[PDB]
Amino acid sequence: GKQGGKTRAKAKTRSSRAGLQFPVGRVHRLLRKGNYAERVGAGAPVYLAAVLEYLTAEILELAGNAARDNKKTRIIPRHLQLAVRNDEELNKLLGRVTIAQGGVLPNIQSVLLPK
Amino acid sequence: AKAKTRSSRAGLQFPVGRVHRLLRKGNYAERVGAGAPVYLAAVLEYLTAEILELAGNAARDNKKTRIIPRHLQLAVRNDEELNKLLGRVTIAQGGVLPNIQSVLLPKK
Amino acid sequence: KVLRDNIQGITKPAIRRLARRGGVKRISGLIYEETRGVLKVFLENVIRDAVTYTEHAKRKTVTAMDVVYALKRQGRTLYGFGG
Amino acid sequence: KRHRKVLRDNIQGITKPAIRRLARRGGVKRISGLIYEETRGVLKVFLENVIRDAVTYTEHAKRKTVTAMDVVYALKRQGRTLYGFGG
Amino acid sequence: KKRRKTRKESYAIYVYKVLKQVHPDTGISSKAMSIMNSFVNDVFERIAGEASRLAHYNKRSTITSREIQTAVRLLLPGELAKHAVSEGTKAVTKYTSAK
Amino acid sequence: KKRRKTRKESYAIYVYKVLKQVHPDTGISSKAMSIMNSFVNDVFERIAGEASRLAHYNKRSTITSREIQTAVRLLLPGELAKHAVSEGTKAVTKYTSAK
Amino acid sequence: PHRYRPGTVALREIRRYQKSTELLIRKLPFQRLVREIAQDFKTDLRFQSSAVMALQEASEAYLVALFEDTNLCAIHAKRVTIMPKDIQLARRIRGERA
Amino acid sequence: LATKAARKSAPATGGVKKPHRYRPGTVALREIRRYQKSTELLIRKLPFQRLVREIAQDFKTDLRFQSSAVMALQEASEAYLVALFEDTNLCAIHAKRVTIMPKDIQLARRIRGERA
DNA sequence: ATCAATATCCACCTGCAGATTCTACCAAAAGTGTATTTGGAAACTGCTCCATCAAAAGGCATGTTCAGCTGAATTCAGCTGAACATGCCTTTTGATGGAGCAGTTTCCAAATACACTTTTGGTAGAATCTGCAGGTGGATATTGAT
DNA sequence: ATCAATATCCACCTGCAGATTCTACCAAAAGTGTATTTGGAAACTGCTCCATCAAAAGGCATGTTCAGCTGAATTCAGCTGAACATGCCTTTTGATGGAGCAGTTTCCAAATACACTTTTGGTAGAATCTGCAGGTGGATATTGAT
Ligand SMILES: [Mn+2]
Ligand SMILES: [Mn+2]
Ligand SMILES: [Mn+2]
Ligand SMILES: [Mn+2]
Ligand SMILES: [Mn+2]
Ligand SMILES: [Mn+2]
Repeated sequence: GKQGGKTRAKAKTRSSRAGLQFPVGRVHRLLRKGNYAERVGAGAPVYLAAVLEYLTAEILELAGNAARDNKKTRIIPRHLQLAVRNDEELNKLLGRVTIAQGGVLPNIQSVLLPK
Repeated sequence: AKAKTRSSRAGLQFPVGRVHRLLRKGNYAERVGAGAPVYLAAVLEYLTAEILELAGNAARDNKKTRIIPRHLQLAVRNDEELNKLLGRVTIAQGGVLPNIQSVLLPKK
Repeated sequence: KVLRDNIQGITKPAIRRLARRGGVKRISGLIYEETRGVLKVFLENVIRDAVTYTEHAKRKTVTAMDVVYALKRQGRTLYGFGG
Repeated sequence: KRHRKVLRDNIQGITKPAIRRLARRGGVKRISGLIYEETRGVLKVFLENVIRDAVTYTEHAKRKTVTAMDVVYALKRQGRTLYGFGG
Repeated sequence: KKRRKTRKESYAIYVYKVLKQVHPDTGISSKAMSIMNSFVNDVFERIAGEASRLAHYNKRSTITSREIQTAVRLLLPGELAKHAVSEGTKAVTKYTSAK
Repeated sequence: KKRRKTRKESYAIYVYKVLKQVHPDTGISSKAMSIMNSFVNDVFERIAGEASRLAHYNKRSTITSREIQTAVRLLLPGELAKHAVSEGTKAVTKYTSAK
Repeated sequence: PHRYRPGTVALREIRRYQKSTELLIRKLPFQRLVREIAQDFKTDLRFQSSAVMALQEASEAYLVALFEDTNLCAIHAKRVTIMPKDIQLARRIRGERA
Repeated sequence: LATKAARKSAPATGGVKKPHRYRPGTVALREIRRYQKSTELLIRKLPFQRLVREIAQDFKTDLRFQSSAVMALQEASEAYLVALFEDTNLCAIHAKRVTIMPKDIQLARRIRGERA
C-alpha cells in the first residue's frame, strides 16, 4: 500500500497551516527533546509558536521605533533596551534579564539638579 | 534469593527504590543511572539529619521533648549554611528570631 | 460603626503587632494605609496565580496546593502545606 | 623556564576613574572616598560566585576551557540571566 | 582527511521575517539578532517549564495547547498575556481547520 | 465492601527513623513533620532540576550520580555540600561494594 | 498614678511577639479579604480551610520581613519612627517597585 | 609717537578677565548625562580580563577562557554594578545626602538579600 | 537613694489534644529474573581558537593643588505618636445540610512508533552592497563671573 | 541682566566593517501515509470538607494627656570635585605554534522492557498515653516617681 508516496497533492508546512512565520515543526521537536512531559499534543507547538512569534513582533515593533527615534535604520541592542525598559510589561517580563550592550535609561533624580 | 532492599545495601534509611521511581517519572531525563537515586537518597537523608539534629537541640534548650515548627526555624536561621539554603523559604508557624536594633534599646 | 470595608478589616492593632514582630518601636500614623495597600498587592498577585491553577484544574475550590504552587512561583516558597 | 607570570592584586585594575564612570551611568552625582574600596570588595565577591559556578560547569564537562555557555549558565543560576552570548 | 561540518540552529530567519512585517525598511545588527535569539529561547523554556510543572500538578502526562495557554497566563503580564492568548487560540483553531 | 483508596506517599517514616537516630528520645509535632516533608521534596526537586540541566548542557540522555554530585556542589553551601558529597559517594560505594 | 514611658510598652511587646509565633491578623477579617479579592478573578469560589491558613501564613511572614527592612531604612535615615518613605524605598530595592 | 591720544594708556581693555571654572557638580552631571547615553563598557578590558583570570586560577589552575566568556563576565559585571549604584544612590538620598557612602552600598545589599 | 507598681520568673499541677502503639486489609510498589537495546566512552584526528610575542601611539590613569559646598554637629520647638482606662461590636467556637472533590468504569480521539519521500535551513567561500562611525567645522545653548 | 567661555548640537561626508546576497551541497528536518496504543474527557456516585447559624467569647475603637522625637535653622571643618601636567599601559594590527575542543567510528557496560513474585508503606478505625499549655502561688526584678 505504498502507492501513496508518489505524484499529485504535495506537502505543506505546519506553520503554513497555522498561519505562522515561526517553525511549528521545530518548536514541536524542541518540546520533545526538552523532557517536559511524556507526551506532547499537536496543538502544543502551534500555540507556543504563535505566542513566541507574537512576542517577537511586539519587541521588534517597539525597538524599530527606538531606531527611528535616533535616526538609525539598523536596530542595535540599545534600541532593544530602550524598547523593553520603556514598556511596563516587557520591562516586567524581562525584569531579571540583562541585554548586553544596552546601557541604561537616562534618568537623573530630581534633587541632583541645580538651583 | 531473600531480598533486602537497595536502601539496606547503601546503608541508609531513606527509600532508594522511591527516589529512583520519582526521578524517572520526574521528566528530568531519558534514562537514570543505578547510582543516582542512591546518591541522591544519601544526600536527602544527610540534610534531614542535619536539620533534625539542630532542631532536636533547640527543643532541649526550650526544655521540650517534641520538636515543633519554631524549633525547625530557630535551628535554621541560626545556622549560616542552612539559612542560606533556605533563604527564600518560609517555615509556617516558625516566627522570627529575637533581635532588636541596638539604636532602639533604652538610653540608660 | 457597622458598614465596613474588608481591607479596613485588617486593623491598626493587628498591623501594629506585625510591625513589633519586625522589631519596629515607633510607627508613623500613615503606615496603616500604606501597609494595607502592600498587603492588597501581595494577596492580588498570589491569588491570581492560585485561582489560575484552580481554573486549570477544572475545580471550583481553591486548594492549599494551588496556594503553595503560586507562592513557589512568586519565589515565596512555603513549608507546611504539602511538598 | 617554561612559562607563567604570577597574577596578584589585579583587583586594583578596577581603577578609581573606572568605578566613578560606573556610578555616573548609575546616576550618582557625588562619591565618598571610601566607595572605591567597598566597590572592589563587592565586585570580587560577585565575580567569585559567577566564576565558581561557571568553572564548576566546566569541570563537569571534562573541559579545560571556560566557554561563554558556562558563564551564561552560571549567571542564570544566580538569577542574572544574560542575553547576547548564545542563550 | 575528511569533510567536518558543524550545524547550530537559530530563530534568526524567523525573527527576520517578522522584522520585515512590522517595519519593512529596518535592519538588525548581528549582536541584536543574537539577543532576539536569546529572548525567544528564554521565553520558550519559561513557558515550556511552566507547562511541565502544570502537567505534573495534575497527574497529566501530555502537554497540550491548554497547558501552554495557562503557562502563558501565569508568565505574561496583563495586556501582553491577553494578546498572546488571542494569537495562540487563533493559530490553533486555524491549524485544526485543515482536513 | 467499600472500595476507595487515593494514596499519599510521604517522606514521614524515613524522617522519623532519622530523628530516632540523632535524638532517640525526641518526638515530633505533626506540623513539624509536614515542614520536614516539604523540605525534603523541595531539596529533591531543586537537586534533580539542576542535574536535569547539567545533562542537557552536555547533550546527555542520562542523569547519573555524577550529575547528582555537581548538582549538589552547585546547590549547597560550602560545608553542607562538602559533607553531602562524601555521604553521597559513601552510599554509592557501599552499594556497589557488596550485593 | 502609674504610667510607663513612651516606647517602653512597645519594647516589651517586641520582646513578646518575637518570642511567639501565633498569627496576628484576625482570621475572619483576613478570610473575608482573601475571598473579596478572589471574586475579581473567578466567581463562586470555595476555599479549602488549609488554603486560607497558607495565605495568611505567607502574608504575615511577608509583612513582618518588610517591616524588618523598613526599620533599617528609617534607622538609616537617623530615625526610629518608620514612615511610608521607608516602606517605599525597601520595596524599590527589593524589586517590587523598582 | 608724540601725538594727541595714546599716552601710556596700558589699562584700555579691562574687560578681559582671568581664568574659568565649572562649579562642583556641573561636570558630574555632564558625565551622568554622557554615560547614560552610551553603552560602551567602562572598565579597561585588559585589567578586567586579568582580575577574572586571577580569581579563576585561584579556584582551579591550568584554565583557558574564550574571549567571549570574558566579555560575558564583563557585561554581567558592570550591568550589576551600575544597578547597585542606582540603589545606593537612593539610600544616600534617603539619608538626605547626595554623596553615596559604603553605609548606603551595604544597606542596598542588606535589603536586596546579599548580606541581609 | 527610697517605695510602690507592675511585670516577669520559677516550681508545681493537671487535663485534652493531638502523638502513639495495634491489627488487619490490599493495592501498589519494589525486588528479581531474563532479553533486547543503546548511550556514550576510547581511540584517533582534523581544525577552531587560545596563549603569547612584538611593537608603535594615544588615550587614559595618577598625583597634585585649591577651595566650594557638603555632611555633620548642635540646638530647640511644636506637634506627632504612645500609653491608658473599658464598654461594645465583632471575632471565636462549635453543630448541620449539601456541594463538590475525588474514586471508578467506559470508549473513542489523539498520540505513538515505524518507514519512505521530500522540502529547507545551515554553511562554507566569494562577491558586492551599504548603514554609519568617526572627522570637521561652524551654527546654537548653557554656564558662571560680575 | 549682559557678555565670555566652553560645551553641545546637528547636518554634511565617505571609507570600512559588516550586513545582505547568490551558488551549491547536503543532512538533518519535516512531512506523508498505514498500523497500534492509550490517556483522559465524560458520566456517575459516595463521602468529605466547606459555607452557614447560633451563642459565647476577648480584643478594638475611642478620646485625653504629654513625653519625645523629628525636622528646621545655623555653623564650619574639610572632603571631594574641577582642572592640569605628565608619563605609562591599554588598545590595536598581525602573525605563529599548538593546546584541545569537536567530529567519526566502534563497541560493551549499563539501561530500558516485560514478566513474575514478594513486601510494604499507606489507611481506617479502635484503644492507649503522654507532653505540655494554660492556671496558681509567690518570689523577685524592672520601671518610674519623689
Ligand atoms: Mn587661553
Ligand atoms: Mn512510647
Ligand atoms: Mn520654653
Ligand atoms: Mn482584666
Ligand atoms: Mn512635669
Ligand atoms: Mn604617570
